[PDB]
Amino acid sequence: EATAGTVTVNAITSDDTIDGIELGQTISISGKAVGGDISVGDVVKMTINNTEYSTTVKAGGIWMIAGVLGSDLAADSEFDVVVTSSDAAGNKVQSIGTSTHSVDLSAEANFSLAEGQQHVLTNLPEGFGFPDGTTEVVTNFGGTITLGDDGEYRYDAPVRDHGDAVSDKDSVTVTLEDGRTFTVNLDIQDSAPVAVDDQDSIVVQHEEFEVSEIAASWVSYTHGESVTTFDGTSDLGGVDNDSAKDQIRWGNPAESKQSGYGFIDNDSNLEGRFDLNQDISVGTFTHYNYPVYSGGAITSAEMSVEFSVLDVSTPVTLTVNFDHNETPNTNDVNASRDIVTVQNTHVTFERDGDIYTVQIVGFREVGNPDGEVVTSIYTNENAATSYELVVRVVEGDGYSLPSTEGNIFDDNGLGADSLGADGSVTVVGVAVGAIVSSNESVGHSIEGQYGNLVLNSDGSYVYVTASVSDIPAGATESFAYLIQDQDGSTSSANLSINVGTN
Amino acid sequence: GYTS
Ligand SMILES: [Ca+2]
Ligand SMILES: [Ca+2]
Ligand SMILES: [Ca+2]
Ligand SMILES: [Ca+2]
Ligand SMILES: [Ca+2]
Ligand SMILES: [Ca+2]
Ligand SMILES: [Ca+2]
Ligand SMILES: [Ca+2]
Ligand SMILES: [Ca+2]
Ligand SMILES: [Ca+2]
Ligand SMILES: [Ca+2]
Ligand SMILES: [Ca+2]
Ligand SMILES: [Ca+2]
Ligand SMILES: [Ca+2]
Ligand SMILES: [Ca+2]
Ligand SMILES: [Ca+2]
Ligand SMILES: [Ca+2]
Repeated sequence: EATAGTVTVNAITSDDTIDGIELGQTISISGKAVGGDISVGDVVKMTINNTEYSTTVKAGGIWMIAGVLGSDLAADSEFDVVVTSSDAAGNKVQSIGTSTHSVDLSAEANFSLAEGQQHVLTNLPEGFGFPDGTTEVVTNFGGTITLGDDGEYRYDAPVRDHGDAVSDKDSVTVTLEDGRTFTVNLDIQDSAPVAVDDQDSIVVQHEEFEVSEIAASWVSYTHGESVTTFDGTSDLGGVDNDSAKDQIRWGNPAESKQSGYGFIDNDSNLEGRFDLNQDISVGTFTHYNYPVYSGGAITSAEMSVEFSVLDVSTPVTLTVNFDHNETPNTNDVNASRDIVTVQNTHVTFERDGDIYTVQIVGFREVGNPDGEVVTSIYTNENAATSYELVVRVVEGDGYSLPSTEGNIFDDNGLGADSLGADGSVTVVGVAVGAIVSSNESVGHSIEGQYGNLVLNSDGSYVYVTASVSDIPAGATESFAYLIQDQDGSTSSANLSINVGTN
Repeated sequence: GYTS
């Protein structure tokens, strides 16, 4: 027998795969044919997609077919190569090798594109297009890739919930009649709202009223033993400039003196003037807490605070009611404290047909004009506490404080918040100052520097509690708010309120 | 309990 040799086929292109670009090209095939009785010049034959290609063995045992159609190789992924040789005596032999290759006519095109917008698709793979007549393909998510009359492909990116359990990477595969496919992968990017800063303003009115001296009188009480009312003395209450009865005392003393209240007006400091929208101390209220036999104390007492307002004087009387709790005394010093609660009463008066209201604010620690105002005070047995009795004069019926409203989604000087493509935008956080996160203050009253804000989830707000004396020129409130869209994207902005006085 |  003649001796068969070894016939090998090199990779069909470098990656041993015919792809969509190679599909339209002419491909060189090559291999080796060595050993046995294979001789330079021997015939090499192969059938690929039913076309026979032939060549001869070259020096080095090499063989090459100059040009096979890529379409033939795409149609036929396996073929034998047959070399015909002879030995010296003329015996003939066929040496056979087998070639396989892969066919992958696909190509991918990958994009990352904002939801809710149309996008021109750039840098598409070479040869990309639609089958003839097709001008639109629908993507997996119901978006579209449209071929325009300008030759460009545009993707209409659907809005997605980027917070849920469903991938937001869209895709579509275009199949062409020659076998090519183009897979366009479209990673849809989330959008977000843009909160824009808001400006609002409010002006608190100023007014100076001329007032007479004050005359405070205990005028009535309920319960109590040995109850007396009297104008204060050096020994009981301190002295004041009028004969009105500023002191009240009660109880059968169980140790030394009687419990009671005293009120020393602020006539000297006031200098016959009240101001509008301004916490004013009308006097110093002292609670004298002594031990008295249980059962002998008042439960309430009423004090008339009388003064005149200059227009013609119009007398005004503010009735101040105090609830009194002379608590049974134990060995707990705190539980044995006696408790005074002042009621939130007011009086309305008229000056020049313009009406105003004096309202009780409460008790403020003496000397601390910036201190907290409280309506209940606590005094140890065998002690006296003193507090300024603070009122405020407001315009009208005193039903509300100076206020302004708005909505932070409106254009408030710098444009309206942008809601993004997801929508379902609500306010999820609000805070005084520069920093805000989703929090529990939306729809709740929160305290600023000069007043209180209620900002609701739909952006609506109502905002001044400060006294005029505490509002400097150029005073500004700043509240940070946070808006959030359907799938959690957030944006913050500041609501700035100019607080002026007039 | 007695005094208050
Ligand atoms: Ca290839
Ligand atoms: Ca091509
Ligand atoms: Ca030979
Ligand atoms: Ca074949
Ligand atoms: Ca191969
Ligand atoms: Ca999703
Ligand atoms: Ca698809
Ligand atoms: Ca989204
Ligand atoms: Ca007086
Ligand atoms: Ca008495
Ligand atoms: Ca007096
Ligand atoms: Ca008096
Ligand atoms: Ca007491
Ligand atoms: Ca007590
Ligand atoms: Ca407003
Ligand atoms: Ca805004
Ligand atoms: Ca979003």
